[PDB]
Amino acid sequence: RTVANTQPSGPSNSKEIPALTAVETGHTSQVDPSDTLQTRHVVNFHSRSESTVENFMGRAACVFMDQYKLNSTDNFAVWTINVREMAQLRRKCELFTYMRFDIEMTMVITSCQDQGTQLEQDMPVLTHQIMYVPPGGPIPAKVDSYEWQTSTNPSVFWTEGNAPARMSIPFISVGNAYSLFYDGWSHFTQDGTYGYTTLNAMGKLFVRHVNKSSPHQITSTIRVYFKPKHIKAWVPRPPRLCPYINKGDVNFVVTEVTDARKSITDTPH
Amino acid sequence: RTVANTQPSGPSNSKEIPALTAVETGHTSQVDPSDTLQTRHVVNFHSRSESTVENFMGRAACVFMDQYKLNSTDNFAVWTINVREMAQLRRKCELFTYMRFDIEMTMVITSCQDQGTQLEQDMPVLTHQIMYVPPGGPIPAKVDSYEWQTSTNPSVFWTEGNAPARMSIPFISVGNAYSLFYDGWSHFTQDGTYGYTTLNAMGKLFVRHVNKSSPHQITSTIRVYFKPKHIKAWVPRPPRLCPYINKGDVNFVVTEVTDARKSITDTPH
Amino acid sequence: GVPVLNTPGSTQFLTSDDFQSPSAMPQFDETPEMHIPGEVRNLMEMAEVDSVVPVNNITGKTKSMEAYQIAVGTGNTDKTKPIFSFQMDPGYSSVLKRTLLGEMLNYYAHWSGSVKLTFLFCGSAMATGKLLISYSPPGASVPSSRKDAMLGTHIIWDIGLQSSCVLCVPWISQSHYRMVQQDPYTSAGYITCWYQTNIVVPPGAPTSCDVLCFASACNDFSVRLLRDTPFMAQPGKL
Amino acid sequence: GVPVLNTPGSTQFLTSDDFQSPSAMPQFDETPEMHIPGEVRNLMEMAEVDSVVPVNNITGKTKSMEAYQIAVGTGNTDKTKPIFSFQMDPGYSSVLKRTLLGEMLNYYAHWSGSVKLTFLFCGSAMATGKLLISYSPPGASVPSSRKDAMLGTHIIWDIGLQSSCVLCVPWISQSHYRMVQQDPYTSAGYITCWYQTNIVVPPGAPTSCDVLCFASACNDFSVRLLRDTPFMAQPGKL
Amino acid sequence: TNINFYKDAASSASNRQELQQDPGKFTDPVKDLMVKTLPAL
Amino acid sequence: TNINFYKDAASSASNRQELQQDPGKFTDPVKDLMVKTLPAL
Amino acid sequence: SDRVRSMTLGNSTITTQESANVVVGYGEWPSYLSDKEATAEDQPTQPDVATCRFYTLESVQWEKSSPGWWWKFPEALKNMGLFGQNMHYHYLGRAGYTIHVQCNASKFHQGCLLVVCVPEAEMGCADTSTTFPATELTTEEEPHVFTSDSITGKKVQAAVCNAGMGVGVGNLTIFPHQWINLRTNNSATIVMPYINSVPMDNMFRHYNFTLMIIPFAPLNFNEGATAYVPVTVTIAPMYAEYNGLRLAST
Amino acid sequence: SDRVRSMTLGNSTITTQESANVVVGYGEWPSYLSDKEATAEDQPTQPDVATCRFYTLESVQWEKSSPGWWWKFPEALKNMGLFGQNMHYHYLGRAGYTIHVQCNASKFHQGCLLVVCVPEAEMGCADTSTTFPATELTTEEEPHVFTSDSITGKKVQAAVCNAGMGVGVGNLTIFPHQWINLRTNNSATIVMPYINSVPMDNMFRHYNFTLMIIPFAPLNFNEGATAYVPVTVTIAPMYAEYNGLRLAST
Ligand SMILES: CCCCCCCCCCCCCCCC(=O)O
Ligand SMILES: CCCCCCCCCCCCCCCC(=O)O
Repeated sequence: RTVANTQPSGPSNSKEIPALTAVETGHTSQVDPSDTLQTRHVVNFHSRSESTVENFMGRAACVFMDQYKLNSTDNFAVWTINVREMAQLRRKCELFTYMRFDIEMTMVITSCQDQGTQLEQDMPVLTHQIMYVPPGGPIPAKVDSYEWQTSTNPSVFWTEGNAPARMSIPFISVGNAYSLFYDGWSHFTQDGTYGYTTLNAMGKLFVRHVNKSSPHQITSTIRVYFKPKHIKAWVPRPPRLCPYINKGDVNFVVTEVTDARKSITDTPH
Repeated sequence: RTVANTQPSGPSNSKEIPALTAVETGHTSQVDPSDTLQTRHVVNFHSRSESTVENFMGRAACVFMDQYKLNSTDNFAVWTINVREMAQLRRKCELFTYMRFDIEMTMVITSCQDQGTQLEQDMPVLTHQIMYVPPGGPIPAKVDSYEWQTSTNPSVFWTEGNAPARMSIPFISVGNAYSLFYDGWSHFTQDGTYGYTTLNAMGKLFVRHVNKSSPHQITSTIRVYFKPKHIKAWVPRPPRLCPYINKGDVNFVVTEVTDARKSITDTPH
Repeated sequence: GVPVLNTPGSTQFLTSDDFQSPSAMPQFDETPEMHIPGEVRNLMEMAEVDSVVPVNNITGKTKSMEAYQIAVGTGNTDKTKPIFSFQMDPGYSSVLKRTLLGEMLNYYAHWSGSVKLTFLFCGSAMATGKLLISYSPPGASVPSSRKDAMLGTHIIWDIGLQSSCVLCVPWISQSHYRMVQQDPYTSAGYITCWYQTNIVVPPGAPTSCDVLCFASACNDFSVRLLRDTPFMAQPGKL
Repeated sequence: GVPVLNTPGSTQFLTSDDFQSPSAMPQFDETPEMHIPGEVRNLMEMAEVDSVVPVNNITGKTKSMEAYQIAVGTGNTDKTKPIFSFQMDPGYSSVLKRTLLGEMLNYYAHWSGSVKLTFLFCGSAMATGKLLISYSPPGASVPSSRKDAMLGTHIIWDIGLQSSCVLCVPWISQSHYRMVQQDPYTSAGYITCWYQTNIVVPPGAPTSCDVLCFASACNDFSVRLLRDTPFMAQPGKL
Repeated sequence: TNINFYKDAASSASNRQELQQDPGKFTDPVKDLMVKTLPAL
Repeated sequence: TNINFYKDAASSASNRQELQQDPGKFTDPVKDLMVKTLPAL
Repeated sequence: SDRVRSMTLGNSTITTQESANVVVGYGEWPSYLSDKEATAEDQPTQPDVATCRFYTLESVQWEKSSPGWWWKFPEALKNMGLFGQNMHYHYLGRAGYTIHVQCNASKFHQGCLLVVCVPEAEMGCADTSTTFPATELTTEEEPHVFTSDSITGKKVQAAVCNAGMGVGVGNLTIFPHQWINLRTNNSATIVMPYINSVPMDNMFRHYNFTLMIIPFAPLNFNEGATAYVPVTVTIAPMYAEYNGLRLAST
Repeated sequence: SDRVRSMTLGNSTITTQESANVVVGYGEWPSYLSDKEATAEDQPTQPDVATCRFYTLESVQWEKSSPGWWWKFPEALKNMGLFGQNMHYHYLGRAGYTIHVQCNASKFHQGCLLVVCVPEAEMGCADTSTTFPATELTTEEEPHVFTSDSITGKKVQAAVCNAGMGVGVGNLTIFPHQWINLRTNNSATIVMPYINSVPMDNMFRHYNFTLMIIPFAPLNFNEGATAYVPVTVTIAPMYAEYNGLRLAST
C-alpha cells in the first residue's frame, strides 16, 4: 500500500523530454524525479495513509456548539444540522463537492453552573436528551413539549459524567451524496435559497436536560463533534482561502491568494 | 529467554589467561565467573526481563504537569510536547540517543477547586479537551477559539471521574527515530537552536475545560504520563549525573562523578 | 457477568478513534450509491493534480491575477537576477502554502515526496527562450547567482511547442518526512528560476511575457501526521 | 448488550500495564525503520559494556579526573595497605553507583549477576608489577590484610602486555537477587586491591602509575524490579 | 479487531485500512493517453 | 490475551514478552574476533 | 498529432488544428444513466442528436483587462435549441457536457486561459449578509465577468483571485481543467460528464457546473495585432437523458 | 598479531605497530545507504577514494595537565579535502568514519586516553541559561579542550568529569570507545558507521558524532622523556554518500 518507489535513473540524452510537458493539455505530468533528474533507487516505504479521505475525515471535529440552560427557547439548543456551522470541519468537508459519509456524531456536553448570587445547591447528575428531528418532523417549542417523546426520533439520553454520547448516523441524504457545494436554488424558478442550504437539509438536533429543573441556573454546552466514516468523496475542491462568514451560504469576504512576500525573489533565510 | 547459565569450572593452569584482557581494544571482556575463578554448575533461571528497553520504558512516567483554570492564556495549558520537561522519564529516554517508540500518553487530570472566598457552588462533572496540534498547525490563543474545533487535531475529550484518558500515539518523528540527543543547530548556518529542540519538535498539546465557565475558579492539573511502547533504542547513552536545568537544552551545572567517600580505601561497614 | 477491567483510556472521546458506535437509525436504507465521476479516495490525488502557484505574491498582486504570473522580459536589464525565488517547503512557503499540495499539506504536520513544479510559458508563440529552473537543497544560502543555482538540482527549460517544463524536486531530505510547520531542521531547499537565455521575441510580440508555475505532487508524495489547518481561522460563530 | 462485570482494578492508571489504547492518529504511516547501528533491546547490554569507575572518589577528586585513577607507586611505604577498597554492590557503593552497571542498577530495586571489574594499568610500558584484586564475600569484616583478601575470592594481576585483568565477582550471594537499595541482608562483598608485588619501574619511568577499574556486567547479570532512580532528582520545573 | 458488533453497516469502525487511490481521475483526465516520455503537443 | 483490538499497529500493548538481546554491539565491537581464552594483544 | 482534433457530437461539428488533448471530466466519459443508478421511474427522453450537439454560445472579447468569465451550465443553455427545449419540458435532466472553448489568437499574442469546469461552483454574494438574485450568476445570454477586484451589492462576488467561490483560482485546476495558452493552444475541450449527487436533477434550479474561463496571463498583443480576440464557448451535452415531461417552465 | 594494523581507505594509508583491534562503531560496519532505508530521491554522489580517505587533523600536544579534547564530526572535516568540498556542495551527507587517533609515546610514558566516538554528544553551555555560539563547540581547525574544572560564560561546559554533556565520562565507554594506553596502545581506530535518526543529514548544522579523547590517566613522563606527546586524529570517512547538490555553503 506504500507509494511508488523512486526508480533508479542515470544520465540521459534522448528525445523523450520527460520534463517537457504541456499544461495546455490539462493533464498534470506523471513525471518522477528519476525522469527529470538522476536519482538513486529509493524504496519508498512511505504510504499515503492518514491522507485517505476516510482517514482525513476520521479526525472528529466540532460542528455545533451551543449553550442550553436549566431553569423559553434558551432551555434547549436547536441545531439546523449542517457541517458548515464550524469552519474547522466545514473546510475539510468543502474539499469535496459530494461526500457519501456515514457521519458519527459524538456529543460532548459539559455543565457550566452559571455564576449567580446563590450557587450553594447541588443538583444531581444531569441527564441530556439529544433528540434528532428528521426534516419535516415535529419541532419542539418547549423543553417539556410532546415532541420530546421519542416515539420515532432517535435520542441518546446521555447522562453527565459518563463516556461522551456517540450515535453513528447512516447516509441520510435524499440524493446519492451529501452535496457540500450546491450551486442551485431551492425552487425551480431559480428563486429562493441558494447554496448547500437547499439540498443539505438533514433535519434538526434538539438538545435538552432530561432533568425537569434545577435550583440554580445551569447552562450546559452541547459540543457536537462530527466524525465522517465510510466517506465517498466524489468531486474534489480547493480549501476556501477566505474566512467563512455565513453558515448557510458560501458568501465570503475577499482574501489574498497567499501570504504576500516582499518580492517575487524574496526567499526568507 | 533466561540469562546464560554459569558453566561448571575447575582448577586450571593454562596459557588461556581468560582474566588477562585488554581494555585498549575497546572490547569489554566476555569472561564469566567460571573463567577467572572456579564455579559450580549454576543454572541461571534469572532472565533479563524488565531490563528490556521495551519493559524499561513500559513504566509510564509524567512528562508534563501544568495547571489550567476555569473562569487569557491561563484557562488552557500549553505543552511544547517533549519528554525532557520532567526529569524522571527524560533521563530514561536520554539513556539512548535514538528511540523509535510508539508513545502511549495517559492524561491524568484532577480538579483543584481553588480556595476562594466563595466556594459554595457545585459545578457539574468537568469535561477536559486534550487537543494535539501537529507542528506548524493552528495554535489556539483562547479557550473558545476556532482551533478547538477538532476537524483534524486528535482530542480525547476526557470527562472527570472516569478512567484516565489514554490515546496511543504512533512514531511521528520526521526522521527514522526520536533523537533524544541531537548535537545539531536548527539552521545550516550552525546558528539557532542547539540540541534536541531542533529535531524533537513534535507539535503542541493544548488542554482545556470543555465546560464554558464555572461559578468559581477551578484549576485542574493536567498530568501527562508518557508510556513508550514498541521502543527501538539505537544508540545507548549514560544517565545524566548532573541535575536537569533546561527543558530545551542539555545545559547542566557541574556535578561530582559519584558520591565522594572519605578515602580510596574507605569501605563502610 | 463477564469480568471486565476498564483500561485507563475508557470513557474518553479520542478524536482519532476507530470505535464502533450504535446506529442512530438502525437498518436505515441508505440511498443507493452511484458512480459519481472523480471519486477521491485520498487527498494526495488532489495534491498530485497541478495548481497555479502565486509565485509573484508581492504586495497587492495577491489580490489580482498577477500573483501567479511570473514576469519575463526581453531586456538585458536584470538578466543576471532570478526570475523568481522562494522556499521549496509547501507547508510554510508563501508561494506554495495555499496551492493544492500546500493546502493539503497544512492540513498535516509531516510531508514527504517529490514536489514537481510544472512551468507554463504563457507568452507569444514565437517567444522562445531558455530558463534555468533550479531546486537547491538546503544547508547553503539562497542562490544569488545563476551558477549557484546550477550547482544544485536544476533543469534547463527550452521554451517551445510543449511550453511546459516540469522541475521535479527530487526529495533531497535528511529525514524520511519533512515537517509541514516552519522548522529549520526539516527546512526544505530553495526553488529559483533564472534566465539561461533571454526570452527572444519577434518585433511584433510583447516582451513582457508571463509564466505560470504548477506545483504538483508526484507518486512519492505522502503526508503522515494530520493537524488542523492554520489557514482556516474562525473568529466566531458564523 | 454483553453482561460485563467491572473488576476492582477498573478505571485505574496503573503505570506498568499492558493495556491497548485507541490510536491518537489511526493508520498513521510511521517513518520507515532503518538499521541504525547499536540497537539496544535491553539495558543490561549497556551494563555489560565496560565503564571506568570512580575508585578514588576521595573529596575533591570526583570533580577532577583522578576519581577513576587508582594510584599505584614504586614505594615500600604502605605496601601492606590496600591499593583500594569499596563495597561490591553497585546499587549503593559510592564507587560503583554512577557507573554503567550501577546507573542501570539504581533504576531497579533487585539485581543479580556477576559484576566483572576490568582493571587497566595506565602506566609505563616497562612498569611491571603484581596486584591481588580480591572480592571478599560478605559476612566478615572488610579485609585489612592482604592475607584476609587472599582468603576470599581473588585474582593475581600480573601487569604485562595485556595490561588488563578482569576480576569477575562470582555472584556469591545467599539469595537469587540482591537488592539494589542498601540493606544488610542482601549486602554484597568487598572489592579490595592490594600489592602482590611492587610496581617495579625503570629509573626513567614514573613511579606514580595509574590504574583504571572497569566494572562490567557478565552474561549472568539481570535486574528484576524497576524503580525510579534516586540519582535523578528534580527540584522543580525546568 | 475487525469484528462488527452492530448490525447496521454505518454503525461500524471507519475503513482506515483502505488505501485505494486513483490519481488518474485528476492528474491524467485526458482522453488520449499521454506518456511523459513523449512530447505532449 | 495477545489479540489486538485496534487496527493501528501503534495502538497495541507493549512488546514486554520480547527479550532479544545482542550485547556484542557494545561489549564486542572490535573488527577482529577476540576470544577470552587467548591474549588480547 | 494530438494538436488536431475533431468532435462530431450531433449535427454540429468542431474541427481544430491547435487543440491539446480533451479533458474528460474526472477521467470518466459521460454516458446515459444506468438502470442500477437510476432513481426516476419515468421513461427517459434521449435525443441522440437533437439535443446532443455543439451549441455555440455568445463570444466574449478577451480584453487585456478581462479578469475572467463564467457560464453556469446547464442554465446557460436555455433558449439554445432542443436541449433548452427539453430542459423547459422536463422536470429532471442529465447530460455530460463536452465544452469546447475557442480562442483563436495569432502567434504574436500572449495570454493563457484556465478553462475549468467547476462542478457545483457555489458563488459567493458580494455582500455576505444578503443573497444575490438569479440574474447575477445565471448565464442565459452573456458570460458573467469576474471582476479584477472586490465588488459590493446584491451581486455575485466576482473577485477573480477567489474565483467567486472563496476558493483559490490557481487551485481551480483541481476540477476538470484545460489551458488555452495562445503559445500552444487556441481551443480547450473538456468532456465533463453529468456531475451531481442525485442521478438526475432539474436543469433550472440547479446548475450542474460552471465553466470558468480565467485569464491567468492577461491577453498581451503589440500594436497592429488583432485586438478583438474572442473567447467562444461551444458546449455539446452528451448522452442527454430527461425524465418527467411537464408543462414548459419559463 | 593484533597489535599491528593497516588501513588503506582511499589514497592515504595508516600503518601501526602497536594498535589494538579497531572498534567498529556499535558492531556494524559502515556502508552506503540502501534503497530500503533511503528517503532522499536524489542520485547519491559516492566518491570511493576522493572523499573516503584518511584526513590527518591538527595534532594537539597531550600535556600533563590536559583534561581532554573533542572534535565534532563531520563539521571538524570542513576545509579538509573533497570530503569537506562535498559537505559544502551537498544538502545531505552520510559517512561512516573510521577515526584513527595516533599517540606515539615511548615505553617510559604513563597515560591513557579514552578515545570515544559519542553519537550526538549534545554539549552543555557553561552558563545553563544561555546557549554557546557555534565556534565554541565546532572543531574546524583545533580540538576544543575539556577543562579540568567548571568554566563560565557563553561557551561549552568543558568539565571533563561531566564530558560536556552532563554524562559521567567514565561511562562514556558505552559509546564506541577505544583506549590508547601508552603501556600497550599508541593508536586507537574506531570504525564508526553513519549514526543518525534520519538516513542522511546535513553535515554543517548537525554533527554526526563527537570524538572525545579524554586522558583518564594524565600523561606522566620523567625528566628526559619527550615532553611533546602529540594526539593526532586521522579520521577516514567510509562509504560517503551525498544527496542534494546545491550552492556551496560557507
Ligand atoms: C442522536 C441520534 C441521532 C443523530 C442525528 C444527527 C445527525 C444527522 C445527520 C447528519 C448528516 C450529515 C451532516 C449534514 C449534511 C452535510 O452538509 O454533509
Ligand atoms: C490527545 C491525542 C493526541 C496525543 C498527541 C500527544 C503526543 C505527541 C507525540 C509525542 C512524541 C514523543 C515525544 C516527543 C519526542 C521525543 O523527544 O522523544
